[PDB]
Amino acid sequence: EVLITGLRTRAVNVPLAYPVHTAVGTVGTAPLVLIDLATSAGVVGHSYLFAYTPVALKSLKQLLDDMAAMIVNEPLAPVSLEAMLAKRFCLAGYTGLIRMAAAGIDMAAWDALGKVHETPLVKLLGANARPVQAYDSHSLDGVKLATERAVTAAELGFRAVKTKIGYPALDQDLAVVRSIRQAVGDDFGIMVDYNQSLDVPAAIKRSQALQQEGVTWIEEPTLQHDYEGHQRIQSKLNVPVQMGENWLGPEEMFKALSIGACRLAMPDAMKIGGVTGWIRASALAQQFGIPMSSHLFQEISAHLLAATPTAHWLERLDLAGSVIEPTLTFEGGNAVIPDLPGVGIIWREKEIGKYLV
Amino acid sequence: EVLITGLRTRAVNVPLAYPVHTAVGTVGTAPLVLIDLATSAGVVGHSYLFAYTPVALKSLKQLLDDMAAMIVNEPLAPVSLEAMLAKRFCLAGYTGLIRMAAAGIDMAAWDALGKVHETPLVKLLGANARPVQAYDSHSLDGVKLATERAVTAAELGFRAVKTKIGYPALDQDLAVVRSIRQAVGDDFGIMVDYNQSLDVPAAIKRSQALQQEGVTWIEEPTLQHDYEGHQRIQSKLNVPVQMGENWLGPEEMFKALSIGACRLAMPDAMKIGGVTGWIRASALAQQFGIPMSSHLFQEISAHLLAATPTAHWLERLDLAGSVIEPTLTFEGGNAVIPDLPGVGIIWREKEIGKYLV
Amino acid sequence: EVLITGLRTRAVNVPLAYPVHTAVGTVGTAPLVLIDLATSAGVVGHSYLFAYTPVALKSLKQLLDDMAAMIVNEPLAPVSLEAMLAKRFCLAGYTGLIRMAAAGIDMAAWDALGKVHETPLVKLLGANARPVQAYDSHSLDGVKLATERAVTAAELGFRAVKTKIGYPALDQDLAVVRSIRQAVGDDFGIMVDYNQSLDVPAAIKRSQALQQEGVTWIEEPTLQHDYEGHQRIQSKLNVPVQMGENWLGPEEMFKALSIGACRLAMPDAMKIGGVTGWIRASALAQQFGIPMSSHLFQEISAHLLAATPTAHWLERLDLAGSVIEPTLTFEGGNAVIPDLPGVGIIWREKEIGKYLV
Amino acid sequence: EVLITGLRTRAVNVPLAYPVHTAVGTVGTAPLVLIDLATSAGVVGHSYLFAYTPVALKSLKQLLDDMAAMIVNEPLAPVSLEAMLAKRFCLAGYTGLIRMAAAGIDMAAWDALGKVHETPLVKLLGANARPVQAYDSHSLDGVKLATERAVTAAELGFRAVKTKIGYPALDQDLAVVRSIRQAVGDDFGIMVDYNQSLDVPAAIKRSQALQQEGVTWIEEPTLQHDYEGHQRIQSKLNVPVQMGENWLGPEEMFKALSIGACRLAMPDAMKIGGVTGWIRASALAQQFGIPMSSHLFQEISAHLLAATPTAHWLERLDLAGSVIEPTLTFEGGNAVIPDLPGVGIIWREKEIGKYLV
Amino acid sequence: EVLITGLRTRAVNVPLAYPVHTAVGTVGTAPLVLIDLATSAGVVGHSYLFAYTPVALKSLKQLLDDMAAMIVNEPLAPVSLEAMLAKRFCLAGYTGLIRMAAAGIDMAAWDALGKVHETPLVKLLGANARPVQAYDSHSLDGVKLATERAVTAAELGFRAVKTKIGYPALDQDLAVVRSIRQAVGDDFGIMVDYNQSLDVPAAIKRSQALQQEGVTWIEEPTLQHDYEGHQRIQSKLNVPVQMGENWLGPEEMFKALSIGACRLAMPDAMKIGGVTGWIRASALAQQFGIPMSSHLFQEISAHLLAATPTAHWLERLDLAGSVIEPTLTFEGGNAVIPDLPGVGIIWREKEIGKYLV
Ligand SMILES: O=C(NO)c1ccccc1
Ligand SMILES: O=C(NO)c1ccccc1
Ligand SMILES: O=C(NO)c1ccccc1
Ligand SMILES: O=C(NO)c1ccccc1
Ligand SMILES: O=C(NO)c1ccccc1
Ligand SMILES: [Mg+2]
Ligand SMILES: [Mg+2]
Ligand SMILES: [Mg+2]
Ligand SMILES: [Mg+2]
Ligand SMILES: [Mg+2]
Repeated sequence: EVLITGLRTRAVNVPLAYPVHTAVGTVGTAPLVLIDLATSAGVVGHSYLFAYTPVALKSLKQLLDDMAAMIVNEPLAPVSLEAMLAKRFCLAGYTGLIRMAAAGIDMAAWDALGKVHETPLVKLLGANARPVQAYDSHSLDGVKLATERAVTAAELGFRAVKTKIGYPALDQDLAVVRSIRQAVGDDFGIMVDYNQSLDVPAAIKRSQALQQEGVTWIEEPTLQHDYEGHQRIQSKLNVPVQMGENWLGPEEMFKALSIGACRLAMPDAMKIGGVTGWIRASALAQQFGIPMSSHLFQEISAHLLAATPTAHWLERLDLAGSVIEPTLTFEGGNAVIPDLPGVGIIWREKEIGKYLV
Repeated sequence: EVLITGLRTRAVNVPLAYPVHTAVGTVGTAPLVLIDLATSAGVVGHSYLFAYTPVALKSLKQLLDDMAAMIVNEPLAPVSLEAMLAKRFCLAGYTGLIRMAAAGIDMAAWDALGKVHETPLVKLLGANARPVQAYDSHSLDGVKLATERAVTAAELGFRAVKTKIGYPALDQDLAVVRSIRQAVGDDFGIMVDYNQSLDVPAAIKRSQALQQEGVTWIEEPTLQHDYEGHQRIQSKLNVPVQMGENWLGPEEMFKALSIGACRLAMPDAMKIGGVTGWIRASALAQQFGIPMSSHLFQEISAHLLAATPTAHWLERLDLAGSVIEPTLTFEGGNAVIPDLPGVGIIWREKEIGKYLV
Repeated sequence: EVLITGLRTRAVNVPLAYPVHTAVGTVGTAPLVLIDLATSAGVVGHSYLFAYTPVALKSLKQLLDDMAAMIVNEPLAPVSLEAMLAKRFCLAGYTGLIRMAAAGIDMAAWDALGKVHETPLVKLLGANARPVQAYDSHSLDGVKLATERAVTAAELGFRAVKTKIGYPALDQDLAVVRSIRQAVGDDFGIMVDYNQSLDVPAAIKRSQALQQEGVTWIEEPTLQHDYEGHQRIQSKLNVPVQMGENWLGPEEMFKALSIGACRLAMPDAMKIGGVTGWIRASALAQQFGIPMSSHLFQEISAHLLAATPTAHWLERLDLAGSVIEPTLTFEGGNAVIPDLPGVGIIWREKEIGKYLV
Repeated sequence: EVLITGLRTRAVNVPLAYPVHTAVGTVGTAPLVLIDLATSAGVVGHSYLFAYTPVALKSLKQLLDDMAAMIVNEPLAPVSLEAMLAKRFCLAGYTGLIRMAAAGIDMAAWDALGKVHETPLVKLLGANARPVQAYDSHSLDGVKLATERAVTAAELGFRAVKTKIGYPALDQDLAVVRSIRQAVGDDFGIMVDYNQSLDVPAAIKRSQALQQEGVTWIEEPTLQHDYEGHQRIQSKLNVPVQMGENWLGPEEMFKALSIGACRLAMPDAMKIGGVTGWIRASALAQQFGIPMSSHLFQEISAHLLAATPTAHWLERLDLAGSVIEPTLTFEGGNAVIPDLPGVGIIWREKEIGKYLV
Repeated sequence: EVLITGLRTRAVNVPLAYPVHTAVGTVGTAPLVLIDLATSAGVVGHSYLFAYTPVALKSLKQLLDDMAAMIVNEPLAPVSLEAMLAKRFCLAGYTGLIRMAAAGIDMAAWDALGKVHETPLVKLLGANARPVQAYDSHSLDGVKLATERAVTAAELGFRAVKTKIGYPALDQDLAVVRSIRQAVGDDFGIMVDYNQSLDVPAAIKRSQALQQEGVTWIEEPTLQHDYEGHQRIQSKLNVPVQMGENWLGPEEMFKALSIGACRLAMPDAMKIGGVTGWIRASALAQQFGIPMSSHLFQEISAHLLAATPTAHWLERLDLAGSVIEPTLTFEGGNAVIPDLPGVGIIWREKEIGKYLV
């Protein structure tokens, strides 16, 4: 009886203060699709998608725009909507860009639904808002910049940072991780991220050396889809293997966890299938005894983690900061959910115009 | 910021038109605990619990009343509340009557939360109301009465019935199913329930005979906790083994499904952990590819099934009809969710006095 | 040193004589992306992609056009090109539409490489052209039309047909298969395809009924990604379960085969990763002892099957006949590779204008 | 021919010298249900139940009182009695409070049966009394108190102590364990108990550090029901993982041991199902090669361990000391079974009146 | 339409500068069968076989000569040819010398096919030529010679060497490996090869000691066919176990990898089944997440590795240097594919006459 009455998308390419250097390439800007889901209640649901590379940006927007025809005039009922989209894309493949588009809709629909009820999303999911510990997420920065960003993060109150590694030499990975340790002291988390850049034996070798340095976790040591390879790496480690950002739907998470690919999980609110997929993922993580963190989408992830029984860390990487009001705050390194209906995303309408593609 | 302000319980032992005869004993009356959860928003959540035997009835109500102090002044946030209860009871054992009590609180809290937002529970969960196919659930009734109840159910538009079996002789099981089949015809579901009465070999022998007869499923053939035994029974059958009414929390369901105990599941809204446990349960049934039905608690299960990705059947067994307004209805054998906020449970306050224990 | 010098795409929505009705919806038209890969040797590679639904069509073409910059001036070396694309897209997700796009490029590059050496693709792969047995692939056509199409296919020399099933009732599935069987006789293959429409228990029940009827294989009985569910279905059957058209890359095929999901495979030349993915796929089917058929893309699949150690059937479903010269022919039900360099795809340039989206 | 002729229960709330602080909450008093089972032989069987929290105390007593109706007038035959109770509670769930109540009956019935035959329980089970090594069981006490209690225990002749850990920081766990080591010297056991307070990766991390300190075992590192999680923790340890106090019946122990959850077991005489369940548990522990200790109930556990083929340690935590005569003694840290019929429990009738609820 | 028109073989016994001493015997000379495959295109395909021992040399040549009857007049289509040979030797056993003979034909046929198209083999397989890192492969040389050869290899630009170990005492293995380390410095690979000489426990013991020295891999620690034994050794190592040179066909590799025998692979271009088998092996190595190196046959292996998705190292052991022109070069320790059609093998016709048997 509340119906979806419009979908508007905007492709933006937002320059970042700190380009996200990885072992497999640099993300120099954030290509985002900003989503507005109009309703017959008058409120408008907001979400966004991260396209990773500009190469995928216009394709993802086009996809969403063409998907509008299947959602406009449907009830604002995110779970029913997700089931209908799964069905419609049964043949084409309910994964990749199609799944990402469906998730952006889902996240906007839940924001709208929080607005219909005039309640923060976390409360609509039946949980209380609580502060959620966050790590400041850096990149493949080299010793000088990694040291400078680590000092800044510690001054801001964060109790952990993540760096991206996978330099040509292991000694280079170690050099950056040790330099960070000098900047932050011994009572402080250092997560490390390989971004899929190693083969299994190289990952076992580099990971055991990193484990001697006392890192908090080792994230995507090898090809994301290779769950058996992850398991093989994990079998040789005391430190936990972390993955999940590339799981497309909870069904991919289920396969990973069923064979013991990792001891931590971090679904991406977009890839996992939005709020609807995330809640399913949290049910899996709970049964499999897996502490569950977030990947990007800090705005919605602060809500989702508060509803997550095995909630672990929130990834602070502010991809949408240039176009979204800073209503999400950080007190003593913990993300604090703003007291606003739905997700608490408010567009910076003047700023958006600068970045339109 | 809606708070819980009070808890009231009432223990009743309600007469049933048809005593529930099973192979392991008769439930001749319904021992229920009726729960009222008061809130600072002025709305009152309702739910009830089934104690199975009057022997457990006063103990269950006493437990609930002693739990009142731990929930009064807590936010009305059923997910956070469930985590607090899991923690408070982790030494004593968060299972059995304690888990049942926590579930009754959970179902009242979600009823209340629905009332806070003036919305049916199904919509609060992000799904659309839809009619849910229901089977009319009977008992170990003997040939004559089973056949009558089946005809009557067919006349009312039900497309399936369940009968409870496990007579002293397999011939008797078969004579009951055959007489039902002759009276309802070939295009009609007949589910059967052994209520845990057989050892594994007897279950294989009886179940293979029933499979030759055409039954819709075979339910709890052996001891409920014996998941491996169920798996052994299932391995000898084409017809699906059904279970789940006895799973206490989604963690028991997870263990049963992890080893292939059954091809169908039917969690009990109370034993699975209320709405909170049910939603986690539905995530599991989806990943494991298990069609998921309900057990008892028809009033809330109509809502819950509507939000369940692998929704199968609703069990129609009206344990609480003597004390609850008939707002749930059946059209062509399908449960129709009432257009009322929360669950649509309204006490028949005139009738409750008759049955107070 | 042959280089890629340009990429051109054209999106078309081509009418089909017979809409492809499936249990999960109808593909009434063929949304295709037609690909031209220009090279510094003056030859032009051709391939096409199938978008399944017009909803994905513009997005897919936009993605391809945005990929033009990353392949222009790269050597015409399809294997090296595929590794570069896997790497460029490893963050975004080398699956779904992105993987499909990479595959379309791959098939054009191999077409081009064949033209560079003036040799049919099959011979470039180190194999001899041989006739490949083909089944005529039909749809959820109802009794009358299915029987007509089967007779017609028999008259044309096909030794098998595939019909799509999953009618509301199992009786309907059986009535269609029976009427086909009476009309084509005992010595004739009837494949059936459920198009992911059944849950596991329904698939076991329906499949065991069809097996009693004599069918050649049972295809995608359940959700395509549910490899474990397929394994459960297969374990209850003598008749082979068939799948693979939805595997995105040989890595998905590897996971499905590793757990015994099916006894037959049919990769889709586009989804499996083009010629490069197909060849890897054929290595896997060989080791796992899986007879391997094709899905769609009949023009290139005739070449690919000829080089496939466990080659089984070619699927005849002419999605692109309206825009591609009929150089592939059928003699006594067998696909005959044209004596032309590369794939033997020649555009009907007069007809393409009619269907441009 | 000897019959049960009465059941009397008394709820008591007994203040403890040393409140049992755990990582998941404090047990400040012992809420017990004292049980007297009258017989036609005139002797009265004595046992008690531990309710863990006062919240559960009145519910458990009520449950027992209502259960009296099923046991009065039954033969005093604990094994037959247990089978009847299992049956009666088949539907309600023979676990949790119901199972605990059944176990209290069973323990009283075996005490009575020892009295009928004028023989210590251990001799009735067909074993000789032998001294059984005991550890003095402490709590989450901090460095000052842990040190003081450790010194006292060593002076009393105990050769091991247990402390409860799970402080906010690992360095705090280590600090307490090391301080204890200073108080007791190097030839002395220090067991440690996490009381379910850690997730799997935190447990692996903390446990490997504790293992470097030379602790005797690591008890319930994670959620008690999560056997797979325990196994995962155990797989990374040389030190044994200890659990079992929360197994409700030998059927829960069987599941744990079947998947290698732990290398030690310690059933709780109440939760395991009393004497009847304990003897079954000991048969399992023997076959699985698991040294079996006791949890609480030191009075009866001294008998049961003497009949246990893989008997390991007795937990000395004197919960019922204020209301039971000190007939169980300790010589050189070994529990010495008193020469008294049955269990050797004699009520302190004057003391009981002070603690009645 | 291009046909095989002749096969000529020449048995040669070529003295080596450095006899290949192994723990199981010395290879003092290289017994090779040089192969020329004449075609109707006029070009002649070249390959060679390594017979290992002179004892096998004349038998292998005779075998090839008798096999000529099945290939002459067949199309030059290596994949079709391989399938025909597999069939013809179905009964006799398509393994050992027979398989090796088939592989020599296959390698010559692909060389010829590269020549027909006037293109380097690597380009015919659809890949670009790239430099491939090579290690200089030494033998069971003792400290003096191992040191001298290690210095030479480092001067030549190689970044790794392999030595063969399995001396009577472990201290001798360690002495040679440490002496090599002194000669090459710390930033340099030392692979070690046991040539099947140890039993599983001896291999675990020696391997853990070698692992402390920092060797790059441990190759064939035990009997080549004992995959389960390899797995057992691998289970106790962080350093990777390397094997594969003795896999006869990709079907043997598949079995090894299916049970986790090793974390690295190195097929032998001859034993694996030539180019046709190698491409299949590379598809397996990719799916199993196994970095794949080469064994001997450096001329063709430089091509094959460039087409190998998980390409690791090229083994530089120049067995055929005395009879093949040095068109393969090494720049900074990387093998550089010559710009010549096919494999780039050109006979030293004057040199061959000196070594004929
Ligand atoms: O792997 C990543 N994050 O954890 C990542 C990758 C690209 C951009 C931002 C983050
Ligand atoms: O097994 C049962 N139902 O499916 C059942 C048992 C007791 C009372 C009501 C129902
Ligand atoms: O399932 C299928 N084929 O086998 C199919 C589906 C859609 C269009 C064409 C074919
Ligand atoms: O975990 C425990 N003991 O080993 C425990 C818990 C509560 C009270 C007494 C003991
Ligand atoms: O094991 C070997 N190489 O890696 C080997 C064996 C004999 C001759 C040459 C090499
Ligand atoms: Mg990451
Ligand atoms: Mg039942
Ligand atoms: Mg199909
Ligand atoms: Mg304990
Ligand atoms: Mg070797």
